[PDB]
Amino acid sequence: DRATWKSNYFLKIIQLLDDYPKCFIVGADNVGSKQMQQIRMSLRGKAVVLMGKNTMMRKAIRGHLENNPALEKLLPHIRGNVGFVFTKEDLTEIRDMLRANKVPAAARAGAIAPCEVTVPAQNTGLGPEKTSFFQALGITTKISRGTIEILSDVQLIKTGDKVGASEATLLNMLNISPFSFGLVIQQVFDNGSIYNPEVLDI
Amino acid sequence: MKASGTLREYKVVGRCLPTPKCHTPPLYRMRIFAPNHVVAKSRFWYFVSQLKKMKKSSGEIVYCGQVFEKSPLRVKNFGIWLRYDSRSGTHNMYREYRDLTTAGAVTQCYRDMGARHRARAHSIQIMKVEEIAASKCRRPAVKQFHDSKIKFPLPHRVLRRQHKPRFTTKRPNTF
Amino acid sequence: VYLRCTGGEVGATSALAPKIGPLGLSPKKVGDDIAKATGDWKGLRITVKLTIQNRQAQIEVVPSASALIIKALKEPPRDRKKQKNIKHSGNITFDEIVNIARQMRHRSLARELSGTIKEILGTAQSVGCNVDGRHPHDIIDDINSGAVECP
Amino acid sequence: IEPSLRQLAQKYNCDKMICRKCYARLHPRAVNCRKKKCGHTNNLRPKKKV
Amino acid sequence: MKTILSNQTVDIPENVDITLKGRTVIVKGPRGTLRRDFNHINVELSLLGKKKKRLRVDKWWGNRKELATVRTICSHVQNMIKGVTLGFRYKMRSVYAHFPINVVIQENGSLVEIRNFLGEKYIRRVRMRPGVACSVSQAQKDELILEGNDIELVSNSAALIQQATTVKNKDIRKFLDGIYVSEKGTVQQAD
RNA sequence: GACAGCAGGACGGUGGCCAUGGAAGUCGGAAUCCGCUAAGGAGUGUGUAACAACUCACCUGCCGAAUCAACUAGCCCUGA
Ligand SMILES: [Mg+2]
Ligand SMILES: [Mg+2]
Repeated sequence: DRATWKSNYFLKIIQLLDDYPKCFIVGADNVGSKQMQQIRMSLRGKAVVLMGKNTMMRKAIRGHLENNPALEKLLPHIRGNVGFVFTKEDLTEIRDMLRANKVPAAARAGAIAPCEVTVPAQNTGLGPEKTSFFQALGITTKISRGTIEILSDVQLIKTGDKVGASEATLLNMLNISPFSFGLVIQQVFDNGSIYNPEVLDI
Repeated sequence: MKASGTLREYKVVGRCLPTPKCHTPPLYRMRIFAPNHVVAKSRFWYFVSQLKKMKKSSGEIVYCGQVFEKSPLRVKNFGIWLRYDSRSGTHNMYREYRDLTTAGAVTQCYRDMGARHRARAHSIQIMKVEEIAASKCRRPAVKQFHDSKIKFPLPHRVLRRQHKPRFTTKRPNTF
Repeated sequence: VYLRCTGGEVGATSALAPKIGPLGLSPKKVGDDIAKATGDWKGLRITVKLTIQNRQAQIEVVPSASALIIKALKEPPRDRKKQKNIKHSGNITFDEIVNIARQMRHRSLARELSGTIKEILGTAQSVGCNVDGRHPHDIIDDINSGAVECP
Repeated sequence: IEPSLRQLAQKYNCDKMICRKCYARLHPRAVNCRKKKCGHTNNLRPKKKV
Repeated sequence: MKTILSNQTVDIPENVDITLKGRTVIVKGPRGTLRRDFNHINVELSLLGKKKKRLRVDKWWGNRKELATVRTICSHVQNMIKGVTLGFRYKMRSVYAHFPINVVIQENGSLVEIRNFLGEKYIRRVRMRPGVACSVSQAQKDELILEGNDIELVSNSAALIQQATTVKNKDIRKFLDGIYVSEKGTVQQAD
């Protein structure tokens, strides 16, 4: 394997470069597989997102075909988890700002960015018992009519702090929205243009 | 073979006897390494008896000649093919040696196979000897002797065991 | 909304789901009895149940799972009383019924528009998997119809 | 009971590979018994948990 | 296979200075000085650069174990440079059982005295190395800070502490008690 | 642009199928595909009784040029 398969991947990238001359550079450092399924099945009717290896440094060979303008400006842009978004329709600057959607409350131990998490006093709706996590961290709780209320108002995880496993599970059981982060558009390419998005595009 | 001292390269040719069933034998040819030509003739009979239907009585040796080196003043690279017989079973082997002459390289081959693999001269059968060029050597030792502007000193060089008197006030500084 | 994937008979042999339920206190036996009436006649086999509650009620929605309705497309009914001859008979055609089934598959596949779902539901089965005169390994490279007519 | 300190004590006392021949505590990513009493064998097993 | 020379490259920062009379290395810096002897290894040590400070560790023919040994010189030179620029700080949290451990310093931080030790009555006195200081940390329960220059001396003092705190004649899976090395770092942060 | 190292992902059909003392990849029996694809093996293990967390094959970011596996025989070591 990985010879005819890589040649077929090169056929796919030469098909997309000969089909769609307009591209969007994106980065997906914090992303999940269900999140990518959501993004693809939300962007079926429009532009196609393609990631890849260092084999994405292929526009040099595409220039060695001797069929191009000065397209080699996009070569140092593929650094540090960089993917392409090939389009044909727009010609319209409303894409990805009306479509930049947040992540539906994905929690995992290992994140520090960007903010703090506070827990208001509210009827949590927790069944028996779900008190071992509150006892492992330290939270004053009182039991009203069957839902459990929290008597105090403290901050669990501050900025720059590593999320723990028990903290992630208690945030998942309390359903308070954790850190959520999607892809970031970084560079626009439209027919040999050099866009400087601080702040020019859209 | 004893392989006493340095080895020598011999071109030995031999044929069958002229018989009424078959005249003009094909007059075969080999390249025998031996300390002298008598051992070259006998090892020639050994190899030709193992290869084809030949023995000493129904055959003869036409010519036995010393083969001198084509370029003794050139440091060359030789690949040697080996059919030695170990304690368990025989094996095939490719070795490389950087040396001046072919007889010296095959001499180093016999001495090194006696050193490392404990192989006597009874078991070592030289299959083929070929001068190989640069950038084709498989061995890292000869590949790292392949260096232009090579630099190395001689650290801790002690010598002259009791050529000096046995009793002195000296204390020899090395290098 | 509570989810549960269990079904043989109705049961109620001192064994149930409740855990989230007794915080709202609406079922203890009445919800299990209404689940009988909402699961009558369809069928005698494992289903997926989700119950919606608004302080006094049990709304029993059955989301039709794909493999469960593929098993339900066998010869009915077989629950007990001379079972086990043996487990995997499965002689069905499913000419258009699996086609109507992935027409009913809404927002649960993350799918292409009926392009390769024929391959998906042809190779995702275990007992039947074809009309009796061909092979599903051939269906992998057979007719690509329906992908125009469904959208 | 400080479960982070319990994980630290398990890191320094529990997650080790014990050899079946020389009976020597080596390392969690060990390959051979470093002791010369068995012959540097690779007959290893993880330390037993509850 | 009698491999020809192997060389290791060491950059030396301008905060510190190196001086060698042979295989003996003397590194002087802001946080004291440190000298060591490499007499039993026989590897050439040369330096170059007019205030550029490029050390080279060069070894000729040798053997395979000795080509393994030539990297150890470069690594201990890097350890001496880090110890004379930044220093070594080991933070040891007292992972303690039902009985707490009373850790005090007695003679100017050079004598760690351990008490109450899983209910054992015997007061456990541990003497440290000349060249390492000890303290009880602030804003943290039963954390023990060991600060010094020589990594061998500091980590051998920490090894003596963690082997003095050892459960005897019992299961050591249960009774997870002892003063273990939690964090290894430097004194000057942000570097 | 590999080997090791650090960081991230490791899904949808599907809690698939034979089982109900559980199986929702993880005692077991038979198998074995498609989509998204950057990639996920109807799953190599650890577990919580199971439902869930962790990890691995596989994939991608930095690094930078040699790396990995199985046999074989000479010395030495264990077996002694
Ligand atoms: Mg006992
Ligand atoms: Mg012996």
